[PDB]
Amino acid sequence: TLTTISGHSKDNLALLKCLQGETKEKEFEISNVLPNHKMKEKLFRENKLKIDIDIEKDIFNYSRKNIQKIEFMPVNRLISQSEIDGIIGTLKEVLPTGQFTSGPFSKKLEEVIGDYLNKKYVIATSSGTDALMVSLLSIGIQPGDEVIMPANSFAATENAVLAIGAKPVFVDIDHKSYCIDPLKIEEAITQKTKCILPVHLYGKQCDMKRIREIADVYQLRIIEDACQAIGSSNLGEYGDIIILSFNPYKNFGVCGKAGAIVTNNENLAIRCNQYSYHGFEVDKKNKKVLDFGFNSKIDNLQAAIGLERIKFLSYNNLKRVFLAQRYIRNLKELEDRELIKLPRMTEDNVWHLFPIRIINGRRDEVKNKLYQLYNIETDIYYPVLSHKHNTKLVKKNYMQDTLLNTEQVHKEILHLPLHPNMLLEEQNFVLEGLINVNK
Amino acid sequence: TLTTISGHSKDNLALLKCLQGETKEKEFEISNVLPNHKMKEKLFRENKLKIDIDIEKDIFNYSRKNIQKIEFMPVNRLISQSEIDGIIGTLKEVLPTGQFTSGPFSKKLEEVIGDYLNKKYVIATSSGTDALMVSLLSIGIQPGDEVIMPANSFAATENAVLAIGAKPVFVDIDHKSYCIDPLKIEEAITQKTKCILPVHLYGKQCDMKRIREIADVYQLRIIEDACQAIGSSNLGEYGDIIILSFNPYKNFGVCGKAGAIVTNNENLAIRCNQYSYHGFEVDKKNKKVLDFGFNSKIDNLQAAIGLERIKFLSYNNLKRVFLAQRYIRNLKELEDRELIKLPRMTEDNVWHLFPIRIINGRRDEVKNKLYQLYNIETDIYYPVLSHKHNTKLVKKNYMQDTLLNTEQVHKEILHLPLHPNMLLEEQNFVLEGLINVNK
Amino acid sequence: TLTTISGHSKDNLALLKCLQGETKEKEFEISNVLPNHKMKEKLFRENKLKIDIDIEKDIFNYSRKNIQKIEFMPVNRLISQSEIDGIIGTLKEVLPTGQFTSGPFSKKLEEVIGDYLNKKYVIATSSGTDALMVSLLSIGIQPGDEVIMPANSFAATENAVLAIGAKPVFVDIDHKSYCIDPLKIEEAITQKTKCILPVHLYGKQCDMKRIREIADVYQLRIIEDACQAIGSSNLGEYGDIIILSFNPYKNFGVCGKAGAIVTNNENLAIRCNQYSYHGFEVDKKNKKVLDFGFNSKIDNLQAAIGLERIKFLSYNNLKRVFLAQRYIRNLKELEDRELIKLPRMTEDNVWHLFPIRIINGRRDEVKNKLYQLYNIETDIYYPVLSHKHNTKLVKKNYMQDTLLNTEQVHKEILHLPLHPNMLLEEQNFVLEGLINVNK
Amino acid sequence: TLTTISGHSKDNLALLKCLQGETKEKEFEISNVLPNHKMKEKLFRENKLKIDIDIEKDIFNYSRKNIQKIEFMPVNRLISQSEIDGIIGTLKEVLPTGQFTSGPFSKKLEEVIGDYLNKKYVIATSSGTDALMVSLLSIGIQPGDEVIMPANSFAATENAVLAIGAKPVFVDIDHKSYCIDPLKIEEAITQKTKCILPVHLYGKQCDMKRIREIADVYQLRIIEDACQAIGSSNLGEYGDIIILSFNPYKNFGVCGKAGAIVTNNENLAIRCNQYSYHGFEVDKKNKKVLDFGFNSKIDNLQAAIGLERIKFLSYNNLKRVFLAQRYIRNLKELEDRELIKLPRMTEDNVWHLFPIRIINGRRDEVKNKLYQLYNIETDIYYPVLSHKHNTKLVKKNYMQDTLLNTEQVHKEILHLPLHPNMLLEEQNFVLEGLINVNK
Ligand code: NA
Ligand code: NA
Repeated sequence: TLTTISGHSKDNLALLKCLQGETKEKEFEISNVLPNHKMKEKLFRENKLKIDIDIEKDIFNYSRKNIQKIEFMPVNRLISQSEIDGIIGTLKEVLPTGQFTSGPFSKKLEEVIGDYLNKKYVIATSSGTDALMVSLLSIGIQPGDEVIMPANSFAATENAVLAIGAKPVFVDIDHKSYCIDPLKIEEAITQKTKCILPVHLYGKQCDMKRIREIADVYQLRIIEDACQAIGSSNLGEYGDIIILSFNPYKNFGVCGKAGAIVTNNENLAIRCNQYSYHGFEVDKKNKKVLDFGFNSKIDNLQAAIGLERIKFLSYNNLKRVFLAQRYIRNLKELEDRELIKLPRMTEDNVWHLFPIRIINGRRDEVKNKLYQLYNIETDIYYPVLSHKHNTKLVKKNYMQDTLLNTEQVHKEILHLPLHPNMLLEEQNFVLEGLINVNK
Repeated sequence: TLTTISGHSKDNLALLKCLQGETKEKEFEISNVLPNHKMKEKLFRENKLKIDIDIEKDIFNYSRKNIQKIEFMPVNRLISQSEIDGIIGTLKEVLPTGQFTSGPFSKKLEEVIGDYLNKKYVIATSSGTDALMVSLLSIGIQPGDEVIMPANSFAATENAVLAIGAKPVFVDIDHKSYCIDPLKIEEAITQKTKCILPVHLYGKQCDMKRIREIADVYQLRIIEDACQAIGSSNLGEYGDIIILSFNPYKNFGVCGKAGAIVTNNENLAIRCNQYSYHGFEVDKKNKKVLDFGFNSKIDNLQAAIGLERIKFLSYNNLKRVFLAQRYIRNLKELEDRELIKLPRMTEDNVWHLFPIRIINGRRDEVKNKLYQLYNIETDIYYPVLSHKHNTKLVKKNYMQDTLLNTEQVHKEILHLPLHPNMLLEEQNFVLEGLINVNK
Repeated sequence: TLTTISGHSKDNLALLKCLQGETKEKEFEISNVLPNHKMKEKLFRENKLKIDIDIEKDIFNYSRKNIQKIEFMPVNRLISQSEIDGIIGTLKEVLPTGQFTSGPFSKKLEEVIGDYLNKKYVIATSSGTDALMVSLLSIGIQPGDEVIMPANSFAATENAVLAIGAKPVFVDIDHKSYCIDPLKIEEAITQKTKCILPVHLYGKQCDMKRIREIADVYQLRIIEDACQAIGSSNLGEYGDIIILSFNPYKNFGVCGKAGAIVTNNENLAIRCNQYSYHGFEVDKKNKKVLDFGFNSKIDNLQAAIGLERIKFLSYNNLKRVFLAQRYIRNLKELEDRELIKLPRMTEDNVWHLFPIRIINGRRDEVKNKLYQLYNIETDIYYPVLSHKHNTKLVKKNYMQDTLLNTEQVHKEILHLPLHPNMLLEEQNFVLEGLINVNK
Repeated sequence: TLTTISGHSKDNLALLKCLQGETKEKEFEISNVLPNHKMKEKLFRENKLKIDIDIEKDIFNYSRKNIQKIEFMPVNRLISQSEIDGIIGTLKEVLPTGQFTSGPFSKKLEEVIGDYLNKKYVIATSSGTDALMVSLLSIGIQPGDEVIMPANSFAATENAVLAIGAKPVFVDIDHKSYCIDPLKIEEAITQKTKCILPVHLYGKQCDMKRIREIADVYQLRIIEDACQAIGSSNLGEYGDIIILSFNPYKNFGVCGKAGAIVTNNENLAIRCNQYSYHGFEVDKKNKKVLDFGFNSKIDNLQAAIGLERIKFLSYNNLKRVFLAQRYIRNLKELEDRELIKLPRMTEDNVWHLFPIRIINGRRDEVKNKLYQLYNIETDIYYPVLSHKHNTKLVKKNYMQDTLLNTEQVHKEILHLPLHPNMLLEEQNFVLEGLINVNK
């Protein structure tokens, strides 16, 4: 059997299983798409998998290095010297053009992302938050319309809804994946509902087939917040619009803010292009066709940087899967002792963040002791749920919201350090602290 | 008998008069602020003006070059190799830090801008449009509130008002400067008016003392759109908040989108800082104190680029005043012949754009003939007035607006190419075409 | 008229004349060949010459830098940071291939050189000395055969002849160009003559049309030592084989030793290929068809370095012409006073070295005072003529040789610093010292 | 008891026996010379052998890989990522010096090689072939002088002799080591013999004590071709000059061509230094003292590369000895059955190539079936004996040469893949094929 590695999550899992010998005798080709550039250089030779790959020594550079502390996300570790060298090279080409607003690198990155997501239209934006705002306007959202969404996403998700005067309507999450529960969506639909905004939180996809079945009964649009899920196989199959972020701390990021709007719907894509640049007709600066818009296209310079950094995406995603598997397998004893709950390995997760649940009310004690006793930073993405801020909006509108699963899980969740440039010695340091703090 | 060059417009005009021998009674030193870096390196030795400065040869590299065509604003010419070299140098320091959202270059640029503007609080933003939307929300603008503004600015000014649900209320311009007529503001004030939004159009400052006098009577805020007016002496004396743009084609730009909010009002500055990053408390990510916010702070990488490019601001602004003076003196016969009206030299103008008026209905013919017969691109900033776009909004709310001076000037205005790295031979080519087309 | 810049000496002179206004309105495009890469980036935009080029400021970075001493050839100055960044980039590609003997970059550099010289066959070698030795064997030179050559070249030229047991026969140079005098060649031909070996010394071509007329009458081969003359227009038109060197201090260099054999003659090219690699049949390692051979192909790694460095060749050669013209024009007074003789500007010279003659016996005093009094290094390429070394060979075989012009010129020649990364401030320091030492 | 590992072959065998538990009573330390760098880092801590060393897992990364095919010497497998990283690091320091001919890394590598060989003088050259040619000229070889050598070496050995006009005189090999038979040398000496040129073929040393006894009686020089034997204990004890190659596919290589001349004889070292650079006096460029010379010193850039790569030499030599022992032990059945002859383990062999003899005429059958049926490449180093090439020289001078044991062994020899970064799974695949083809 010969498989072409596409650079998405499903084929990364198949490749990992082959590298670890959990596989039938299988052979691999690599697709020559830009998100596979680093993987092809590092792991392939003459379009075949290198025979002498050792994951720990060659991909993770394991050398028994001594580790004394762990930070959750040291941002200097998220960019490699290889990426820097390439970024300097492409900046030497972009800077003399003087093209610093739109330009040819913006168009090229839109084509690359369209090819990678298998979608016809891409509008590269100045942020994922801006992409969401523009996408909501493009489907016709007016002030007062309702948008069904979960209450456990980053603030940007609700903020894009609120900034255009729409109303978040919060629905509880499921019991297995941190994602909006499809079985609770229909009961929140009102005559003001215009959109369902699922979030593919932590890099895991929501159950989109069920959500689309509901949307189609009520003639609702679906805008997917995929800002943490780049690379996830079949992303967007059922969505009207998919939102990406290329923030520098995402699985793929530029060196500043950026994002994208992805869709097969030409009418929505046109309206997104118009709203993302002042309401002007496409390529007609200063001539409005829509009533207003924003200044929200990507910078050409960041698109050039993105075309260099995206070369590392499938390889960095593979490294993330390996780290996730290694946490799951080495922490299983704590789950058998009913002290924690672990995520499961699935083919869609791109492992932007690695959640566990500490049950029996011990999450705060374990988090605090990991730091104070073991010098391990962990974090809680995110520390306050949407309906629990001390804002006038919440106090006037969301005081009767009860989201029982969301609120219970929020007492238990903890995120462990997971970023592709981590050393396995560093993950071992986290693993030993987690074991010791739970003896 | 000594002037210290501050880097602003008044001292640039005084220096140019010295460099041309119009005065010889004065001696110059230059202050060590970052916007003066290039001017000090190029024109001074040991804080004394070089004795052998030839403006044409030393500042404009005049060489009797043979010109064939003129583009209005070729963006490759707006950045110099010295700028590029410095940008590459600073990015080699920034990139290994991985600090691509907030960072220390953001804070340094805020400090440099605050000193240059003599204002206490600076919030560097992701664009001038975002700065304006945030500043309007900071003074409490709610949906339906009215904002008095001219109808001849770039669309961003009205769009920021519309994006947050407020209502532009257009007032006519004066007879002398393209700026809002203070004598027409009071009669547009209603119970719904919350803000006057004057625009310092083309680089020229509005009559802010009179506008403040009206605002105080009616307890209105003033937010100043200064996106074209960086470097203008005494900018912001009377406004609550001043908005800057560092778009790459402004008199000072970065290499992508950026801007700033400038104020002396700590309460406004705090709200602006909160709205510019998701409504979170300052230095407390994930904890909202405002109902929503944007993702609208400057990128640290662009702030780094800004601290390199701003070194050229006073010097490039001096080159602009020299070019503007040259147009005025060499087109005077066309105005003496009542064919055109020229701008006057004033100490506040930074000459972002150079407007003339072609009277007796000839503007279109002159523009077209300059391009077709002389290969000279001129342009009209901006081609459609705010109350004249063919949008649903205009058809619903603005059909009965009549702005007599704005509409008459709009039939006459034409902008001539003016950018600091233009050659004097290029300006001579424009001059010859304008004279020849008016014979 | 439109001219395509080919990257060779004639077009560089035409481009320089245009840049300096010594020609018509002339327009240029640039051939997209590798040796033009840097010129195209630095001087062209949209395949047309940039309008805003100032030679002194943009090409030479003139800034009135203070200079305190001059070295003749500081080797750290012969390689730019831009070249280094590119070399690191291509090394990251070549190193993991493991291909360090012949390989694809060797082949590609042969193709680039073949295109640039307009010759059918190129064998890239481990040095120019090795290229000459192989080429002499390929034409059938046996021990005791004679090779007619000048006596004023680098020792490599004669050494290649001697290393294969052949006999240099020295002929005097002309009175104008430091090159072998065609009118003295015929009288040196004997029954043992097998080759005429003219040297294009200092970057200037010999009179090859006349040398070919003689060679054809006597059915002799011509091998041209062009190791200093890369880029010279029409190089090799009349020669059977042309030898190149890519030593790091040539006008185009790699980062180590390398050279090339260039020819249109397939028989000679095949034998060169075989002699350059152990006498093996082409592509048949370990299978000899010639009696012996050498290990004299280029390293694949150096060929990859060459493909990066050659991008700078036409631009560096243009800088050399400008420096040469500037010496000629600024030292004219000293020739008028009959103190020195200067080279003339010609379309073939690529100005590897810049010779003057100091007459009336003053050369040693001028050289010694330029260093000890003015801190200027000059050099004499080369200090000993071939028939004047203190070796057994000279004592046995060359004691009766009298080369009147070679010997007289050798008492007068002096080479002035000339290399393309020189500052004009540095050349001005040389010019002032030469003027002052000759008052 | 305690052994300090010197980095040579004897100590590697001793260490290997300890790692396998064929010795128990021995403690090891390791010397701090550069060729031990990687072994010390990988196998020692605080200058004591690591306690937990598993040869298969820790040194060969054994992981039950499924093998599909074997190439004899895939050049991409001969350099490691660690080497590449170190090479890029050192070239970032060398490149800005612009020192690409002579320079300080050449001198440092000469020092390192002198210490490793226990010899006083080292001239690092551009290749092993050039080292041999220069060494032959340094001992006074004249055209027509005779050099006794075997007929089964790489063609470079004979070619160096032929290139300077000298005459190879072939002598048969022994019956046990593939080396020149000392008992056949004396009968080949004539009045014209000046040198014995033994070859340490495949990494095995010749019987040098006996050859020196003969050379002294007959007043001959010995130049040892040790181009395949770096690291062999006691190499060159009896030779006048020892020749090394650092070709990239040798046990130690650079990334291009290089080699060395090694001697204790100062007069010979001086003459080698002069001949290697144009015949010039040492450190007096352009002044010849010998009649001619070559352009044959090492490149400073390749010396820098060699100082990085030589760090791996003792460790890579240790892996080779383990592979060779594994072939000997696992193929012994085929030798017991009188199908093949195997090499024997000896303390001097560095196992550059791994020879077996397939007897009863079956060598070609075994080689062809291993490739066609099992996808295993084997090779024959070398396919044509010196006196059998179809050249004019062989037909003129060597048609009556009969070398009975060389010719018989040539019909039986086959080399098995053996390189230090091969997988043990790959060796097992070769083992299984060779056993299966000999059923
Ligand atoms: Na210029
Ligand atoms: Na002849």
